[PDB]
Amino acid sequence: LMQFTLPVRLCKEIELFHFDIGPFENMWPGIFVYMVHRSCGTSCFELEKLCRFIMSVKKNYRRVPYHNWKHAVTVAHCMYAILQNNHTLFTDLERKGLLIACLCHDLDHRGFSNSYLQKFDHPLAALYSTSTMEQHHFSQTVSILQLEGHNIFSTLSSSEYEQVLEIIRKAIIATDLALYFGNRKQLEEMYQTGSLNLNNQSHRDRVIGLMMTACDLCSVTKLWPVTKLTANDIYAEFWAEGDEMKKLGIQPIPMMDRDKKDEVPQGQLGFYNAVAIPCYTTLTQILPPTEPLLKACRDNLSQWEKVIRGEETA
Ligand SMILES: Cn1ncc(C(=O)N2CCOCC2)c1C(=O)Nc1ccn2cc(-c3ccccc3)nc2c1
Ligand SMILES: [Mg+2]
Ligand SMILES: [Zn+2]
Repeated sequence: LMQFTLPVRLCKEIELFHFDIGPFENMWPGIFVYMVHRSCGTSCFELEKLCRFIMSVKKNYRRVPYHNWKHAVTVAHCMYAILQNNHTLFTDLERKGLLIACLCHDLDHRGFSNSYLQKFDHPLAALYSTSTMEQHHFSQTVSILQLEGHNIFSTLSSSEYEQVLEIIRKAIIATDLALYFGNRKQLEEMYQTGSLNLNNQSHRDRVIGLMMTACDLCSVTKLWPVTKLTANDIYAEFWAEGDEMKKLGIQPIPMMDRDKKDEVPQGQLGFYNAVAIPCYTTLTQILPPTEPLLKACRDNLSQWEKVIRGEETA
């Protein structure tokens, strides 16, 4: 066999939840294959088909500040850390499906929200009335899988292929943050009444949904310098969208208005309190070994509070 290896520092640090994949774009495909080989197995995929698939996915991400190829591999790495620290809890098909779902989950993103596509009257909004971009990301995933020499699931039976594509579809749709609020509330009630049952497929779907949110938002779980610099890329996109809202004659929401730049630290505090902390809190309740995501999120909350008090500059 030809086994994938990483340099000593990457081999050690890739196992940490707060790993950053670095600025060398040409190393990310190898980092992804390494993670697939360790979390799934060296026999899960034909290396030639997987490599061809990876390079086609990369080509269908756009040169946008945040929703780019680096984001796809970063979200895949957070899923790798969750799977490796909870290895007894997931099925063979879920391992095969979830790293692929993460790599593909923002395919052909143009850096605009579902709200903007609706207000613009983009053709995608007519095709997909809810979770507009997320239905598009899944459609793009299916298109790539159906290219000649790209069927990475070719050894699966018809029924197994259908199951893994359903795992991928549900996981990608769950990254619509509008759906997260309802999903987390249901999981919180299920955990607190002790009704949560991982033998129940409808419950497994919700747990995978929350895992996808946790991976998608994982910038808030990095070390402070990574968290702060990633926020710059997020706002680059938000403020471009705000500009486009103003061109349509619509007042943008505060987070999309570049003239409100000085309110970002208080905006971050609001986001950590309303979304991030509850997300990682509920995930740690269901999957205790994901504790390091919540610890790092609480640490960054404390950093944004220091910025607000004028002890940190951003
Ligand atoms: C870090 N992080 N990681 C992922 C995401 C995220 O939400 N994504 C989904 C949309 O696609 C990008 C990722 C964020 C984030 O910063 N969210 C937010 C959420 C709400 N806000 C309100 C304000 C704000 C308010 C008033 C004035 C100025 C700013 N600023 C924010 C930032
Ligand atoms: Mg998305
Ligand atoms: Zn994303």
